[PDB]
This record gives sequence, structure tokens and C-alpha cells, in this order.
Amino acid sequence: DMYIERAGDITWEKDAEVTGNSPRLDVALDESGDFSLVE
Amino acid sequence: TDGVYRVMTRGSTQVGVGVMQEGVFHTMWHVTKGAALRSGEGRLDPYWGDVKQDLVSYCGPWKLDAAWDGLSEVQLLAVPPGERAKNIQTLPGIFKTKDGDIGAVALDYPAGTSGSPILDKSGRVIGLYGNGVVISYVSAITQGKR
Ligand SMILES: CNC[C@@H]1CCCN1C(=O)c1oc(C)cc1C
Repeated sequence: DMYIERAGDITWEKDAEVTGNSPRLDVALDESGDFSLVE
Repeated sequence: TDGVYRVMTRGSTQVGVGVMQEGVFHTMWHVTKGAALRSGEGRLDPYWGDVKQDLVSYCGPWKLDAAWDGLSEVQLLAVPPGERAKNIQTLPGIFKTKDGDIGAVALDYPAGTSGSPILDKSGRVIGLYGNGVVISYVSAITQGKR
């Protein structure tokens, strides 16, 4: 079955790399928890 | 004990990640499907869960309540399988929905990273990573209700 192992503190890091875009997307959320794009 | 944790299943594989805060373990529903979790010789049982939000809490109610401020960079505290926890800073995009806007991060990590927390500049968990869409994967910043 399933088990947990600690991996770190919940902390902001001053030395953090910045990456990734910031897209603005229209989406719908269905009953199964799935997001889908809308146009 | 407070912190970010790997969710393992048994060879052993990492199926996800979660957050221990205020005595409650928080992860995404699709990671565990609500299964009980071993923590030492103890067992953690689900207390609240919601498939539509894709969230589940163990041992008590959902405790995480901070939200993205809509303007500031955030950090994904990513815990990928087999890799040390690492912080990835990013400016969220936005999922625009009929029920309001949700922050989203355009970061693509292995599936076993699902449940990793997204943090604001004060170190508060503003949501979990791993439920999203493809346009390249974009994750909602999924936050529950306290
Ligand atoms: C250890 N067995 C847990 C069982 C079976 C898997 C789901 N579940 C639950 O107790 C539960 O399910 C929802 C949707 C909320 C809660 C509290």
C-alpha cells in the first residue's frame, strides 16, 4: 500500500530560478475534475 | 510533522507529493484515490475529499487557505521522483472560468510531482500542483476551502 516520506520544509528559497510562461486561458471544469479549454 | 512529503506506493514508486500542516496531510485526490497512508507505524485515513476539486485531506479538515495575489511571482516547491526538493520561481498565468479566475503555472514536471505545493513570498501554501490542461502542460494552482 501507500506510505509517506518527508522531503523538505515548506519554505521560500531566495536563490530560486525563475522560469515558465504566464498564459491566460479560458477553461471549463467538469464534474470529473477535468479542466478543458474553451473558445 | 510539518513539511512536504513524497507519496510512495509498494518495487516502490513515487505517485505524488503532499503537505503536512497543522496535523493534517493534504494532497490531490488523483494521487491516492483516498487510500490510507502509512506514516511510520501509524496510519493516516482520509477525512475530507472532493473529486471535482481533485483534493483530499487526512486526519482532519483542509487547513491551507492562502491564495495567489494575482500579481506576484510564486514558487513551485517541486518534489520530483528521485530528486531533492527544489524551488522553481514563476509568474502564474490565469485560468479564466465562469466561476472566477484561478492562478496557473506553466511548468511541466513528472506525474509523481503531483501534489507539490505552490508558495507565496511569505512561505504560505497557495495551492497544489498537478491538475491542469495542455495547450505543453499548465497546472491550476488548486486550493481548497478552510
Ligand atoms: C481508507 N479508506 C478511505 C475511503 C475509500 C477511499 C475514499 N474513502 C473515504 O473515506 C473518503 O472518500 C471521500 C470521497 C471522502 C472520504 C473521507
